Amino acid sequence: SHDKQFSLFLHKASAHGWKVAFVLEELSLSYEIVLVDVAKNEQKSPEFMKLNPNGRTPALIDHGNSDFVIWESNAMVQYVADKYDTERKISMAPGTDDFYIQLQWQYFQGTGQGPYFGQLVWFTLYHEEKIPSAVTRYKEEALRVFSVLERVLSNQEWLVGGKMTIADISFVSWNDMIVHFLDNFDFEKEFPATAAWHYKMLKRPTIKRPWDERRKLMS
Amino acid sequence: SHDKQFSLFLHKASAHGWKVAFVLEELSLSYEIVLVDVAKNEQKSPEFMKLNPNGRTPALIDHGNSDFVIWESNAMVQYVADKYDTERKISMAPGTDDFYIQLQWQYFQGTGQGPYFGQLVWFTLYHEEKIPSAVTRYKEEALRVFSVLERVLSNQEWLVGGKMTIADISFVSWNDMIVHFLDNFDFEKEFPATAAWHYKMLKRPTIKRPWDERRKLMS
Ligand SMILES: N[C@@H](CCC(=O)N[C@@H](CSSC[C@H](NC(=O)CC[C@H](N)C(=O)O)C(=O)NCC(=O)O)C(=O)NCC(=O)O)C(=O)O
Repeated sequence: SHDKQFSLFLHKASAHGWKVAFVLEELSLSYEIVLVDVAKNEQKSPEFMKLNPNGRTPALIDHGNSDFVIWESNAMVQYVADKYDTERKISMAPGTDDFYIQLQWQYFQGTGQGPYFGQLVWFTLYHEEKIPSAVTRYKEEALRVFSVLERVLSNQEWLVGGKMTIADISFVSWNDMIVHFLDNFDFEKEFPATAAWHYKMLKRPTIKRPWDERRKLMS
Repeated sequence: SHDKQFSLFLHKASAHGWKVAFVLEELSLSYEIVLVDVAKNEQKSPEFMKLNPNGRTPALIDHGNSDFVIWESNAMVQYVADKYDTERKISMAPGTDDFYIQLQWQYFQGTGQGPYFGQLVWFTLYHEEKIPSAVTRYKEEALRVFSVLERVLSNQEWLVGGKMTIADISFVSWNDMIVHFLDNFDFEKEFPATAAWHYKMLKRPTIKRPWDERRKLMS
């Protein structure tokens, strides 16, 4: 293996693993990405399923913590943040009321943005029958998810606590992947405040290089 | 309008608010079910969006925390299990590594079970045209979720800590609902560990009470 504190197993095409990569980079935590070859169904391999019985990437092993294994990308984020962000540069303090709001937005991301964007992708590209009513249903719902973000981000700087947190960050990877799936999408034209919020973050070198590494791999 | 500690807004045919209802029951907390009618599109009214900008049930108001507002059913559950369950009857210690294994499972529930269960129900009843293949896709997926739980509960009686936790509890309402959207489905024969695990919890009068009330308000 390596000497890194974290082993982060991802599918290169996925939004989820790179989101943990962002959070890792923001926190100056050492980590080593291990590609899972989903094309070969390595994610359904017994080796991988010892890490995550769900058999879907990502999974994280914290070697700096007794080789502690954990999956579900949102929880990976929370774990890494609650534990290693002592000075709370990009997280709300545990136990405080803001922490649970932060948590709400992370659920909005993982339950609301994730699954729905994914269905839109599914029916655009991968579903075995071309169904416009289904593609339409999730196109609509992805737009609706921008509107929800715009509803807040046009009134406040960040999702929670007057600063950029892991809650804001969670949304970046999918938000950037989803645009190809939307008809003539003009992000700053259609959702001005959410666009600025997305680009501000994606501009950060701690988020720029991981996503740059993603881009090189996908080509 | 009332004098209980919580104002739980939910829609009756939804798994989510009842998931929070169970926990409020388990924690010996008073609360007032405020019905928000989805058939009436009441989740999209100015007043409920003042509480949840996503315009989706459920949402929580803690009158013991100065009318605190929070949504995302799993984020709500996490708030009250953390702020109240001090004896830790049905929670892990906030700060322990078990806590984040318990969070992982709630995310699997929130992101994995809910959305795919939800899309099964949708293409069966509410989608504007009838698509066997879409119905077939979420059936498959829903069954897959069961095999994930089963792979786990056949080797340990609980998800985390050797105790019943909000991790386990949060699967209950969706698991009881989905069974009728599967053809020729025999829970025990198909997923024996999960079957027993589910039913067990569903016996608990803590759990059995609000779920009984969901039955009447659905007659
Ligand atoms: N992650 C969120 C999930 C919240 C959630 O799913 N809320 C639902 C509960 S209503 S229950 C599920 C609801 N069903 C319906 O809207 C069908 C009801 C019928 N059309 C009628 O006439 O009442 C639904 O959203 N189906 C689509 C899907 O599941 O993807 C809701 O508010 N839906 C209203 C809306 O989204 O506008 C949480 O846990 O809090």
